[PDB]
Order: sequence, then structure tokens, then C-alpha cells
Amino acid sequence: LNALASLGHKGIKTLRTFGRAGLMLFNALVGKPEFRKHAPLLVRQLYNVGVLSMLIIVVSGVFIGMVLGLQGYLVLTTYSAETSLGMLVALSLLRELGPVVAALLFAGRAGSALTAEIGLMRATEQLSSMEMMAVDPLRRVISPRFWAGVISLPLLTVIFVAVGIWGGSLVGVSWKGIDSGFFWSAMQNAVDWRMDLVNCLIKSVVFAITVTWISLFNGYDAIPTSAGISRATTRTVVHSSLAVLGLDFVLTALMFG
Amino acid sequence: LNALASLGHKGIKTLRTFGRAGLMLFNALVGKPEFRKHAPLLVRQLYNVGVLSMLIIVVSGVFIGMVLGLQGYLVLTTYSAETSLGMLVALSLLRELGPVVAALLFAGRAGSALTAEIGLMRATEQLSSMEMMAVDPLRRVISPRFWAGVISLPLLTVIFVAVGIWGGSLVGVSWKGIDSGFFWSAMQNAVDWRMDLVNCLIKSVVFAITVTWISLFNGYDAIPTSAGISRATTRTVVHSSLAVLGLDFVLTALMFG
Amino acid sequence: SLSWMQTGDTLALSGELDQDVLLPLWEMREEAVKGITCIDLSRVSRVDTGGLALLLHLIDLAKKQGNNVTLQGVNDKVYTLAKLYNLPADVLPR
Amino acid sequence: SLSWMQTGDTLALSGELDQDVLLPLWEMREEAVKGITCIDLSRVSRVDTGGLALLLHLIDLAKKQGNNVTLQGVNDKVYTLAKLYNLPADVLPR
Amino acid sequence: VANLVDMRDVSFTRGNRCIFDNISLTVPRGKITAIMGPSGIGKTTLLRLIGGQIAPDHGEILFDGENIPAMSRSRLYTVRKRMSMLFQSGALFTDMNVFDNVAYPLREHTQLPAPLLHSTVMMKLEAVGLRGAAKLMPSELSGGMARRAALARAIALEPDLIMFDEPFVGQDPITMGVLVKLISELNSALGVTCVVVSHDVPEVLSIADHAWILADKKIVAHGSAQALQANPDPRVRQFLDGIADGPVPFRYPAGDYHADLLP
Amino acid sequence: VANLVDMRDVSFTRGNRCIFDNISLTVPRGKITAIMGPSGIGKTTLLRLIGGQIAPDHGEILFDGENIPAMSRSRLYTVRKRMSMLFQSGALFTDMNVFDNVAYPLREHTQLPAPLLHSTVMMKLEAVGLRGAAKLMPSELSGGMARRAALARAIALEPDLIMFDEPFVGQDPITMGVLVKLISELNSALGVTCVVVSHDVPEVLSIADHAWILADKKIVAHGSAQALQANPDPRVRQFLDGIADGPVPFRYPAGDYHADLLP
Ligand SMILES: CCCCCCCC/C=C/CCCCCCCC(=O)O[C@H](COC(=O)CCCCCCCCCCCCCCC)COP(=O)(O)OC[C@@H](O)CO
Ligand SMILES: CCCCCCCC/C=C/CCCCCCCC(=O)O[C@H](COC(=O)CCCCCCCCCCCCCCC)COP(=O)(O)OC[C@@H](O)CO
Ligand SMILES: CCCCCCCC/C=C/CCCCCCCC(=O)O[C@H](COC(=O)CCCCCCCCCCCCCCC)COP(=O)(O)OC[C@@H](O)CO
Ligand SMILES: CCCCCCCC/C=C/CCCCCCCC(=O)O[C@H](COC(=O)CCCCCCCCCCCCCCC)COP(=O)(O)OC[C@@H](O)CO
Ligand SMILES: CCCCCCCC/C=C/CCCCCCCC(=O)O[C@H](COC(=O)CCCCCCCCCCCCCCC)COP(=O)(O)OC[C@@H](O)CO
Ligand SMILES: CCCCCCCC/C=C/CCCCCCCC(=O)O[C@H](COC(=O)CCCCCCCCCCCCCCC)COP(=O)(O)OC[C@@H](O)CO
Ligand SMILES: CCCCCCCC/C=C\CCCCCCCC(=O)O[C@H](COC(=O)CCCCCCCCCCCCCCC)COP(=O)(O)OC[C@@H](O)CO
Ligand SMILES: CCCCCCCC/C=C\CCCCCCCC(=O)O[C@H](COC(=O)CCCCCCCCCCCCCCC)COP(=O)(O)OC[C@@H](O)CO
Ligand SMILES: CCCCCCCC/C=C\CCCCCCCC(=O)O[C@H](COC(=O)CCCCCCCCCCCCCCC)COP(=O)(O)OC[C@@H](O)CO
Ligand SMILES: CCCCCCCC/C=C\CCCCCCCC(=O)O[C@H](COC(=O)CCCCCCCCCCCCCCC)COP(=O)(O)OC[C@@H](O)CO
Repeated sequence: LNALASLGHKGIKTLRTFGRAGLMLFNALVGKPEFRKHAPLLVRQLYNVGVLSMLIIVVSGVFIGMVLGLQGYLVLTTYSAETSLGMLVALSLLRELGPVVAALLFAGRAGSALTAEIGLMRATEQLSSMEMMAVDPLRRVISPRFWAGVISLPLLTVIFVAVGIWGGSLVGVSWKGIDSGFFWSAMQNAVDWRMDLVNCLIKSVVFAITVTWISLFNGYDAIPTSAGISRATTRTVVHSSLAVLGLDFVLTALMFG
Repeated sequence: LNALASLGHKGIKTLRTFGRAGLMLFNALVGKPEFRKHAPLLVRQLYNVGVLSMLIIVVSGVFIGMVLGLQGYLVLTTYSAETSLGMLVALSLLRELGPVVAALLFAGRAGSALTAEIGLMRATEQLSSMEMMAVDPLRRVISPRFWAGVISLPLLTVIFVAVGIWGGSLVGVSWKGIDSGFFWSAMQNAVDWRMDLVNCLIKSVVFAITVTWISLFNGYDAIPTSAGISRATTRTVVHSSLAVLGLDFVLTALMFG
Repeated sequence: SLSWMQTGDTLALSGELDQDVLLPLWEMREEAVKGITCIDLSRVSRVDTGGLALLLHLIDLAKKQGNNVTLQGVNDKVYTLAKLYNLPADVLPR
Repeated sequence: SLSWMQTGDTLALSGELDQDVLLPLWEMREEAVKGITCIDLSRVSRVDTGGLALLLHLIDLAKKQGNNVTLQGVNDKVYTLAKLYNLPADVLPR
Repeated sequence: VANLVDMRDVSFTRGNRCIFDNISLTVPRGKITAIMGPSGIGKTTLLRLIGGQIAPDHGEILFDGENIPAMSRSRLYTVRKRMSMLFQSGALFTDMNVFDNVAYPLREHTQLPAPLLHSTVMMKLEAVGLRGAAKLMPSELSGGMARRAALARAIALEPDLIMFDEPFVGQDPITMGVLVKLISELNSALGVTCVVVSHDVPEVLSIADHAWILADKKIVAHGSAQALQANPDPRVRQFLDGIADGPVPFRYPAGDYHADLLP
Repeated sequence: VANLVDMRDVSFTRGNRCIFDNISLTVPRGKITAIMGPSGIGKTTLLRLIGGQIAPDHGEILFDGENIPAMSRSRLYTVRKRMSMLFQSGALFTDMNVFDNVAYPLREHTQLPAPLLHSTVMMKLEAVGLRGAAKLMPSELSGGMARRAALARAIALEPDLIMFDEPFVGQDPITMGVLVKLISELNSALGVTCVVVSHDVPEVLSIADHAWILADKKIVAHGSAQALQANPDPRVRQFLDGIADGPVPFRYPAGDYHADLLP
């Protein structure tokens, strides 16, 4: 049939897109450490990825914690359990909202800016002129941006959870008048260091590897035109959000199932 | 002081950016109806905005409903209340997750593709060559894309809630073994048409006006270079996500407070 | 400003062959090229590409139901347009 | 392959003024231009831009602590590079 | 009026950079007028003053006797049907294949049937030599031919004035030879007044009847082709010959040596 | 070896389109060699075969006697220090102001102190006339001058071969006159072998010693400048003069009339 041959044609060129992505990350992270040449390159990329993402993370964390504090108050006040609001807000952020929503906003703001940057460096032949100076662009361009994304999303997640807990107490204690001794002490003996704090960090490291690898590859593999770069920037947001939400279900069934 | 004069300088040019955005939407939507010329233009834009966004909406809705069904099962099974899982899943989607998460994915996929499209039409002088043929580009280009975004985000939200409820029952009934007569009947007398179904549609229309207006203006006001278009595409995702989450708190305090 | 009057076998046009005033003469086809053998065209002011395409459709109609059709009276600027648009000799004679 | 030997007031260089073999002669400054009045340079093979910049720094050092410094023995291809790089007459004599 | 376009004494500013202090130029009817100059002077802004886009700061632009900056919006749209503009990109819409690009102004301001619209667009596409390319999309057009397809769109409404914005730029000698043949043919037939803005001196001077050289913000020279190859001005002779050094210096304005050479 | 570059019998394919069937060309040492041809033939791929980028399908490229496609990765990186390439964009890094662009290969393969690196870059920036522009960023560079700043970066490691990829394209006559003066000066001094790929015929032939014309996928003509302006081939004469019609037809391959003219 002429339909089965076209489906197997797209199934072959999907296999060698996964193979091109495995060769790009392997040749970027392996060989000849160079701790002194790459240390100024890491600090500049840690500004573009991490510092420039703090506005969308701090402002979104306060609003999300305030919605959680308002919506969880109306549920718990039926059963006279509204002193357990701090346990509800902190646990629903350390699982499933701190890791996930900070990864979806990292993929839209820093993941789009990384695909657009690398695809612009191939449209202006900057990566080909680095190979002519006998400098490997996979070690010099790709790998400082990889480690800047793996470092900065775990650091942005812990800021998201901190200002989200503060926004939840801002509704519960300050506006609704829950006793603040009951609010904070019910939270402190419900949050465990192993089941809650460590499992929040494992999720945000798995998400940081996935979002950064997808975002760096879609710029490196883009068609170097002004319309082909914009098509690859949209492809990062779709592939990162389907992979964050898909991996979030598998890690929820493992850690808390 | 030389700092107060620079702050008032940025406070003036922020006022006339809000004024340029109000003039762009007013001159696009007002005057000489033209129902026959714009009806083929609406159907093509309803493909780019609506049909091409169905993959990120259907796949994300199933995963989010499955995480809600798994995480809400472990809470309710302590108090022997696990037949109320369908009430918990449906109400937490009709408020605060159906409207919000479908608007954040609409802003990343369709909002980025609308800023990139219009800014490319100014970089190649297509909007200036339409004014030379005595065709107003605000009525011919901007306004069919506005109504396609206001129509398609309420339609994508109701698909998100439908496949999210199905994914929640897929965990509760099929995997965990809750009685399916108890599951569905507890949902049906908890969901009201006015407090839940109508309030879901009001939120997704307010979000559809805001996301589309931000996304169309940032392409129309972009600096028409290959680096200035990519800067405006990132600006859409930040401004839409801070406005969706900010308006979500104000509408939650009104509707359910 | 475009009117046509028939004298048996001539279809003497008069006025201007602009694009806007040709909708009467377009929607009077097969009723004006009945027994026409010649198109006079000596009393037209100027002609553009929209009017020249109507002239190609009248000669095509008056050939399929009849003879080879002749012309006269042209302005010798209808011939510069047929030079530019590269029209073959069988769709516009001489 | 670049060695230097001093004969009181001459700093006769020998070898090649490439970019790589100049780190000894760079880190022996103020110790080789003590009482130098003339730089011989008649026994150098070829010179590039990195070696020519070292030559500008020796004449600058041997002028601030002493006389005006003369040269000889050049290859007349050090003068085509000073023509291209537009060097003024006070930083490279004659 | 013998002059179709008549800029009286025009000034323009972009933020705080001054372009065109007090220029004055006339475009005769039926002739090809060239405007040449260096490659950063912003001379594509000159076609946007004539076209009824961004207003001047001080001056008077007359299209056939009527002032374009002092003109209503509805009066501007019916005057803009008399002039056309060919942009440097060949500004084609990126959907709508080459037939639908040429037929776009003919479906907007005309009442023609579906025949006589098929015949009109096929005649316009043949005058530029792209009748076989009628079903290709503009992304497959090999952009020397995108300027020819956007020239068939420009002659669709039979204008009086076509403004060309750098037709010969980055183009091969065969492609430049085609475009010189087309501008000469559309001026012999159809009597169109052409205004060409460029910095390709030997191609433009082979067709122009009157050139205007815009070296600084003034209008420092004008004349015919033979009367410009005998002008003795130093600023004019550097541009028309391609001298590396002159009143536009080869060296950037720098400091001195012996402070960066020997810091 | 008298020939620095020697392509024996090279073939290349991009997917299923064939470029360069069986070409053969030599680059003499110390001379300027031109490669000219039409504007869609993919002749910038010719500089990527020489540069040790994408491999041919069948052939032999010899850089000073050594085969580049049959060469190790570590052998390729130490040979690539002998050749340089100037891209059409002037491929400058978009951070790192003009001083840091020129000094970038000198901080990578050299051991020079912080003096003698300041003096070397200031001498290289003066040979192209941009010593005053040493602190500007490349976004402020007015891209005729971005090709001059990327020429100072190319002569930093003192190469044996510089490959120019369309130096004169979309450029003003004064800017083309500067670049012709610089390629002539860097060949008189420094003895560099230059390979220029272009389609600007009168500028390139004023400096080239041997030209090669690539009309179809073959290498249809070569010779000196005077020996090419007397060649009688029809494909050669259309390119060198700019004839609108010839073996490359002005009309697209179309159907016939009387089916779209009168459908
Ligand atoms: C004699 C007469 C007798 C009369 C007696 C009458 C009265 C008797 C009862 C009264 C009512 C009892 C009130 C109950 C109040 C307590 C309710 C409460 O605190 O729930 C906590 C919520 O945390 C939770 O996991 C819920 C946390 C996660 C929430 C899920 C995230 C929400 C969003 C989904 C993500 C979408 C994807 C991301 C979006 C893009 C569970 O913490 P927990 O204590 O269990 O400890 C943790 C460990 O044990 C796991 O359970
Ligand atoms: C592809 C490119 C690769 C780039 C790699 C990038 C960097 C990779 C990680 C960086 C730091 C990770 C921070 C995570 C901190 C959490 C580490 C941690 O302590 O968790 C332990 C389990 O971890 C676990 O299940 C295993 C979970 C940790 C894995 C999370 C990252 C997954 C990918 C990691 C791949 C590399 C790993 C190489 C290892 C050979 C729990 O034991 P713990 O003492 O607390 O009490 C045990 C008690 O319950 C009974 O004794
Ligand atoms: C320590 C723990 C380590 C665990 C390790 C587990 C390993 C997890 C692997 C992740 C791979 C992520 C790779 C990225 C794949 C992202 C998926 C994807 O590419 O998206 C679409 C397909 O979606 C799809 O069919 C649906 C795609 C699925 C999304 C990926 C899910 C990740 C795994 C979750 C599975 C849960 C199963 C639960 C079973 C109960 C493509 O369509 P589309 O042409 O429009 O493109 C747009 C453009 O081409 C428009 O022309
Ligand atoms: C004699 C001896 C006596 C012994 C007696 C002993 C036992 C006695 C009690 C036992 C325990 C009782 C079990 C309680 C089970 C019932 C729990 C339940 O169903 O909760 C529903 C959850 O819906 C809800 O609003 C919660 C819905 C919204 C959830 C919030 C969204 C989560 C995420 C946040 C968004 C972030 C931004 C978006 C992320 C980017 C509330 O529905 P409800 O019925 O109230 O009707 C709606 C209206 O009345 C408003 O409340
Ligand atoms: C800027 C460009 C503007 C473009 C405009 C784009 C399109 C604008 C709307 C389209 C359709 C909206 C669908 C909304 C459907 C919901 C409409 C609806 O029925 O809701 C009513 C309230 O609404 C309300 O609070 C008011 C809420 C509805 C507003 C939601 C959209 C906000 C912006 C709307 C602006 C235009 C409005 C022009 C009106 C003059 C409730 O009463 P209901 O009978 O159920 O029982 C009452 C019972 O409780 C006692 O009698
Ligand atoms: C029927 C109901 C109708 C209700 C109607 C209510 C009206 C609601 C108005 C929404 C306006 C939305 C306009 C979009 C504004 C989006 C805000 C924004 O622009 O983002 C940043 C500022 O954020 C900020 O300071 C914080 C910005 C606030 C975000 C906007 C919130 C919307 C209103 C929520 C307020 C809740 C108050 C609750 C009080 C208890 C800009 O920084 P930044 O230079 O990096 O730019 C990036 C680039 O320039 C990098 O160089
Ligand atoms: C720390 C540990 C955690 C690490 C987590 C690791 C996860 C991250 C790894 C790699 C991602 C890097 C990027 C990989 C490539 C990005 C995903 C990809 O393959 O791209 C397209 C998706 O195809 C698509 O239909 C999506 C196709 C399906 C995606 C595969 C689903 C996930 C794997 C389930 C197996 C299914 C097998 C069948 C099930 C039995 C294929 O382009 P296509 O051909 O259209 O060409 C046209 C044009 O779009 C580009 O050529
Ligand atoms: C409910 C909210 C809770 C409180 C929230 C408080 C607000 C959020 C706090 C911290 C996040 C700030 C992150 C710090 C970012 C600092 C990093 C930075 O400087 O970024 C530059 C500007 O960034 C910037 O957009 C400047 C960032 C501005 C931060 C937004 C302040 C808005 C305040 C007025 C809004 C009125 C609304 C109503 C308020 C009552 C970008 O240039 P770039 O590096 O490329 O080059 C350099 C050259 O261009 C900069 O001159
Ligand atoms: C259906 C009903 C619901 C409809 C909902 C309506 C909501 C949607 C309306 C308009 C959005 C359309 C786009 C408007 C413009 C987008 C937002 C905007 O103003 O842009 C930048 C944000 O400035 C910024 O610092 C963000 C500045 C603050 C944003 C204002 C917060 C929201 C309003 C709170 C008032 C605060 C006053 C003080 C509090 C007392 C300013 O660019 P800037 O100058 O940097 O130039 C440099 C370069 O970035 C562009 O020139
Ligand atoms: C848990 C999941 C729950 C079930 C989820 C089921 C999957 C999701 C269902 C419906 C959404 C599909 C939306 C339909 C989109 C149809 C619209 C469409 O045709 O879009 C074109 C392709 O789109 C496309 O990426 C083709 C879309 C492909 C849809 C993805 C199917 C992946 C199946 C294999 C994955 C293996 C993973 C493991 C599975 C066991 C884009 O071209 P464009 O219009 O510009 O021009 C035309 C010319 O280019 C097209 O030839």
C-alpha cells in the first residue's frame, strides 16, 4: 500500500532524529575537561538562563500560592479543619506544582530563548567560523549552556516553593485569621525531608535535563532561515510541555504510589 | 536626581505603549462589517490557531487528569471517602485547572506562532505593500486572527476538561476499583450549571481576549529584524503567563469567594 | 461610456475600453457577435488590459460560430500592448 | 630557535622571530637593553606580526632609558610589513 | 502639469538623526528618474514620503498638483491607486500562489468576471516572463524571480507611477539584464513614469533620463548621464568611480598611535 | 608544490540534486584565483569542500599535497590553522566587541602575553582601517564594515590561504573600492593565496590572475582576464556581458497560449 510505505518513511526519519540528538549531547559533554576556559562561559550563561528567569518565577509563585490558599480554605472550613491549611499548601507545592509549573514556565521563557539563540548562530555562520579556527563548537557553545540549565532550574524551583508558601500564609493567616501558631506547626510535622524535600529535587533535576536537551537540540537542528527558526522555537514549547507532564505522571506513581 | 529622571522616562514610554495597543485593537475591530470577505479569512486562521493546537491540549489533559486522580485517591482513602473522587476531579478542573493550564499552553503554542507570523510580515514588507494597494492591514490581517483566538480557546478548554475527566475516571474506576455507579452519580449532583459550567466559560473568554491581544500586539510592534522578532516571541510568553495567573486570582476571589 | 451598434456584419464600438465600463458588453455576449465578420473599433478613445481581454473573447466567439474575423480602425497603441503581452497572430489579426 | 647575544652596545639577534619562540626574549627584558644603542638583526630568517611587536617594545625600552636607537641588517621585508601596518617613523627608524 | 511628483523643500528626522535637510527634486511625466547615493543614507525613506506613508517635518510633496501630507485618509486611498511600489524583497504574500498574488489588487478594486480576470493575469504574467510559474508558491521562487512576479502585481491596476526600491541589489549579471529590459519596455509601452532608487551606477545610468545624487543630506548633484560623468566635484567623483579614499575617508576616526600600540 | 589547492575530479550531491559533476581546478600559490558563475549554482559549497567540511561523493581535494577528505580529525584541525575563510555575513560573534573578535584566534592557538597581544591586534585593525572602531559592538557596525573587521580576524594567525565568499554583494561602489584595495595589498605583502568566489564580474576581473567560470555543473571556461573577454562560447558571453536572452532563457518553461488565455 502507498500509505504503509509513507508511514514507515516517517518512522525511519524519526529514528535518526533521536540518533542525531544522542550524538549532539555525547560529543558536547565528553572529553578534555577545561575547567578554566569554561568557567567564565558558565557565568554568562547562568545570567541568561537563570537571572533573567527570576521575574516570571517569583511573580507566578506568589499568585499560585494565593489561589491555593483561597481555594483550599473554602474546602477545609466545612469540616472545621482550616488549621491544616499550611499542610495542604506546602504539600501540594512540594509535589506536583513546584516542579511542574516552574518547568512549564522555564520551557516557555528560557527554552524559547535558547532555541532562538543557537539557530541565529547558524544563520549568521558563527558556528561554521568557529570550526575554521579549529575550535569545537559543541564543547564551546553547547556545553556551557547545558550545565547552566541543569543548575538553574533546581534553583528556580526552590524559590518558587518558598514564595508560594509565603503567599499561601498571606491568605490563610493575614486575611482569613487562622492562628499562626497552629498554621506553622501543623506544616512542620507534616513535611518530611525524605518524602517531600528530596523528592522535589529529584523531579526538578529530571525536568531540567529534559527541557534543556530538547531546547538545545531544536536550535542546533533547525533550518537556518528566519521562518525555520520560528518554527523550531514553537517546537520546543510543545515537546517540552508534553515531556514534563508525561514524566510527571511516571514519577508520581513511583514516589507516592 | 539622575535616577528619578530615568524612572520617569520609562514611566512615560510605558504609557504610550499601552496607548499604541489600544489604538491597534480599536482600529481593527471597528467599521464596515465585511462579512463575506472575512469569512474565508476566518476559517484559515481558525486552522492555524485552533486545529494545530489540539495535540498539546488533548495529550496534556489526559496526563493532568490522571495525576489528579492518582493524587486525590491517596488523600481520600484515609477518610474512606474515595467514592467522592469524581467530585474532586471534576470540580478541580472546572475551576482553576481547565481555564488556567489550557491558557498557559495556548500562550506558548498559539501565542508564539502569532507573534512570529506578524513580525515576519513586517520584516518582508508585506504589511506596507498592502497599504499601497489601498487595503487596510488592520482590518484584513489583524482582525481575522483576533476572532480566531477568541473563538478557539473556549473550544479548546471544553475539550481539555472532557478528556481530563475521562483520565481521572481511568485511574479511579479502572485501576483502583471504585464502584462506577458511585463515581459518576456523586459527580452529577455536585456539578451545578451556574456555579461551575458557566464560570468555566467566563474565565476562558477573559483569558482568550487577553492572550490574543497581547500576542497580536507584540508582533505588530516588534522591531523587524531576525533578532527583534525572537525577542518579541519571548515577550509574549512572559506577559501572557503573568496576566493569566494574575487574572485567575481576581476571578477566583469573585466567583467562589 | 461604452456603447455598441450593429450594422449587419460590423460591430462598431465607441467610447473607452476601460475595465469598469465593460459589464454591459460582457453580459450581452452571443447576441452581439451573431453575424459579425468585422469589428470596426475606429471610435474608441483608449484601451487597457481589461478591455483588450474582452476583445480577445469577441474574436474567439465570432470565429467558433463563423468565419475568420477581421479588424480595422485600431489606434496603433493596441498594437504596442499586443507587442508587450506577446500575443500570437491567430488571436489578434494583423 | 631564537637566541640573542650582546657585544656591549649591539643586541645581535639570530634565528626566527615567530610568535611561539619569543617567550624567553620577552621575559628577559630590562636586562638585554641596558646599554644597547643598535640592534643588528642581520641574521634572522623571517619575521611576522608577533615578532614585529616585540621589536617595537625593545626600541621603546632602549629609548626611555637612553638614546635614540638605530638598526641595520633588516631583510627589506620587515619594511613591507611596516608599510602595510602603517607604522610611524618614530617607532621604527628609517 | 509637466511634473508628476514635486518635492518642494522637504525635511525629515528619525528620533534625533537628521535625514534630508532641505532637498528638492522633480519627477517628469513619462521619464525614468534615478536617485543614487551611498548605502546608509536612508534613501528608501524618500519613497515613503511620496507614497503617502510617514509625514515630513517641513515641506510639500505634490502628486500631480495635490499635497500628500495635507490630505485626508479617504483621499489618500484613492490617490494610492495611481501609484505602485516594488519593494526590495518582492513583498509577496506567503500563502496564495503566484496567480493569486497578481490577481489580488484586481479582485479588490475592479468588477471583472471570472473570465477576463484569468486572461488579464495571464497577460501580465507573460509580460514579465513567468506564465509557466503561475502555480508555484513564493517560497519556491528563487528571489531574482520574486521581483519579477512582484512587478506583474505592480502593473495590475495600470498605475501612473511605479517606485522601484533597489531593483538591482545582490543580483547576477543575467538577472540585472532582465530587469533593465523590463523597465525599458514598460516605459516605452504604457507610458509609465518610473522612479528608481539604487546604488548600482552602471546599470541605472543605462536607462535613466535624469539622475539625482544624494551624497550628504543635500541633493549635491543632478543632471543627465553624460552631464554627470563630466562633473568635477570631489564628492561626486568618488561615488561614480568607486575611489577608496576621498571626502568619505577610508580610515575610521581614531585616536593616535603610541597609546594603544605601546600602552 | 606549485599548486596549493588541487581538486582532481570532484562530485557532490545534495539529497537528489546534482551539483558539480566532474570539476577540476587548480589554485596556484601566491596568486588570486577567481571562481565565477550564476547565482543559484551553489558555489559556496565549493569553499566547504576545500575547508574540510562536508565530504564529496567522488574525488580528491589536495591541500599542499595532502588529501582533505581522507584525513583524521586531529590532522584536520592542525591543517585548518593554515587556511582561513571570510563569510558573506562577516560572521562576527554578537557579544565580544571588535577587539575581542580579532583577538579570539590569538587567544586560542598562541602563547603571547597581554602586551604584544594588544599591539598585534591594533596592527591588524589598522591594516583594514578600523582601529578607531575597536570598542564598538558588531551590532553597530554597518555591515560593509563588518566584512572589514572579519578580514582582520582572518589574517590573525598568518594563514597561507584565505577563501572569500562573495565579498562584493549588495555593496556600494565606494565600499567595493575599499575591498578591492585590501585584497590587492594583502597579496602583495604577506604572499597570501586568495580564492574569491563571486558573481560581480568587473570588480573581480580587475584583481584576479586566473578565473574559472562555472556555468552548468561543469567548469566550462577558464583563463586570464583578457583571454576570457575574447572567448566565443555562447554560455560564456551571456554571463560576462549580461544578455537577457541566450542559453539561459528569459521565459520560464510554460505551456501554450489559447488554453489559459482563452480557457
Ligand atoms: C466521635 C465523633 C467523631 C466525629 C469525627 C468527625 C470528623 C472526622 C474527619 C473530618 C475531616 C478531616 C479533615 C482532613 C484534613 C487533612 C487534609 C490534608 O491535609 O490533606 C493533605 C494534602 O496533601 C496532599 O497530598 C494533596 C497534595 C497534592 C495535591 C495535588 C496537586 C493539585 C494539582 C494536581 C497536579 C496537576 C498537574 C500540575 C498542574 C499543571 C494530605 O496530607 P497527609 O496528612 O495525608 O500526609 C501526607 C501523607 O500521609 C500522604 O497523604
Ligand atoms: C544525561 C546527562 C547527565 C548529566 C547529569 C546531571 C547531574 C545529575 C545529578 C546531579 C545531582 C542530583 C541531585 C539529587 C539529590 C538526591 C540524591 C539522594 O540522596 O536521593 C537518594 C536516592 O536517589 C535516587 O533514587 C536515584 C535518584 C537520583 C537521580 C536523580 C537524577 C536522575 C539522572 C541522574 C543521571 C546521572 C546519575 C549518575 C549515577 C551513576 C536517597 O538516598 P538518601 O541518602 O537520601 O536516604 C536513603 C534512605 O531512604 C534509606 O537509606
Ligand atoms: C528516573 C526516571 C527516568 C524515567 C525515564 C522515562 C523516559 C521518558 C521519555 C521521554 C521522551 C521525551 C522526548 C520528547 C518527545 C515529545 C513528544 C512529541 O514529540 O510530540 C508530538 C507527539 O506526541 C505524542 O505522540 C504523545 C507523545 C507522548 C509524550 C512523551 C511522554 C513521555 C513519557 C510519559 C509516558 C507515560 C505513560 C503512562 C502509561 C500509563 C509530536 O507531534 P508533532 O508532529 O505535532 O510535532 C510538532 C511538529 O512536528 C508540528 O509539525
Ligand atoms: C457519629 C460519628 C461521626 C464520625 C464521622 C467521621 C468522618 C466525618 C468526615 C470525614 C471526612 C470527609 C471527607 C470529605 C470528602 C469531600 C471532599 C471534596 O469533595 O472536596 C471538594 C473539592 O472541590 C474543590 O472545591 C477543590 C476544587 C478546586 C481545587 C483547587 C485546584 C488545585 C490547584 C490550585 C490551582 C493552582 C493554579 C493552577 C496551576 C497552574 C469540594 O466540593 P464541595 O462538596 O464542597 O461542593 C462545592 C462547594 O460546596 C464548595 O465547597
Ligand atoms: C475587547 C474586545 C471585546 C470582544 C468581545 C468578545 C466576545 C465577548 C463575549 C462573548 C460571549 C460570552 C460568553 C459568556 C457566557 C456567560 C453569559 C451568562 O449567562 O452569564 C451571566 C452573567 O455574566 C456576567 O457575569 C457578565 C459576565 C459575561 C462577560 C464575560 C466576558 C467579559 C468581556 C465581555 C466584553 C463584551 C461584553 C459586552 C456587553 C455590553 C449569568 O446570567 P444567567 O442568565 O446565566 O443566570 C443568572 C442567575 O444567576 C440569576 O438570574
Ligand atoms: C470581568 C473581569 C475583568 C477584570 C479586569 C482586570 C484588569 C487586569 C489587567 C491586566 C493587564 C495585563 C497587561 C500585561 C501586563 C503584564 C505584566 C508585564 O508586563 O510583565 C513584567 C512586569 O510584571 C510586574 O511588574 C508584576 C506585573 C503584574 C502582572 C499583571 C497582573 C494582572 C492583574 C492581577 C492583579 C492581582 C492583584 C491582587 C491584589 C490582592 C514586565 O517586566 P519586564 O521588563 O521584564 O518585561 C519583559 C521584557 O521587557 C524583558 O526586558
Ligand atoms: C535524566 C533522565 C531523563 C532524561 C529524559 C530524556 C528525554 C529527552 C531525550 C531526547 C529528546 C531530545 C530531542 C529528541 C528529538 C525531539 C523529538 C523528535 O523525535 O522530533 C520529532 C517528533 O516526532 C514524532 O512524531 C514524535 C514521535 C513519537 C515520540 C516518541 C514518544 C516517546 C518515546 C516512546 C516510544 C514510542 C514507540 C512506540 C510505542 C511502543 C521527529 O521529527 P520528524 O520526524 O517529524 O522530522 C520533521 C521535523 O519535525 C524535524 O525533522
Ligand atoms: C505581587 C508581586 C510580588 C513581588 C514581586 C517583586 C517584583 C519581582 C522581584 C524580583 C525579580 C526581579 C529580577 C531582577 C532582574 C535583574 C536583571 C536585569 O537587570 O535584567 C535587565 C532588566 O530586567 C528588567 O526587566 C528590569 C526588571 C524590572 C522588574 C519588575 C519591577 C516592576 C515594578 C513596577 C510594576 C508596577 C506594578 C504595580 C506595583 C505596585 C535586562 O536587560 P539585560 O540583562 O539583557 O542587559 C542589561 C541592560 O539591558 C539592563 O539595563
Ligand atoms: C475582557 C476583559 C479583560 C481584558 C484584559 C486586558 C489586559 C490586556 C490589555 C493590554 C495588553 C496589550 C499589550 C499592552 C503592552 C504590553 C505590556 C507593556 O506595557 O509592555 C512593556 C511592559 O512594561 C512594564 O514594565 C510592565 C510595567 C507594569 C505593567 C502594568 C501592570 C498592570 C496594570 C497595573 C497598573 C500599575 C500602576 C501602578 C500601580 C498603582 C512596556 O514596554 P517598555 O516600556 O519596557 O519598552 C521597551 C520594550 O519592551 C517595548 O517598548
Ligand atoms: C495518551 C494519549 C491519549 C490519546 C492521544 C491521541 C493523539 C492525539 C489525538 C488527536 C490530536 C491530533 C490533532 C490532529 C492534527 C491534524 C492537523 C494536521 O494535519 O497538521 C499537520 C500535521 O500535524 C501533525 O503533527 C501530524 C499529527 C500527528 C498526531 C500525533 C500521533 C502520534 C502517534 C504515534 C506516537 C507514538 C507514541 C506511542 C503511542 C503508542 C501539520 O501540517 P500543516 O497543517 O501545517 O500543513 C499540511 C501538511 O503539512 C500536512 O501533511
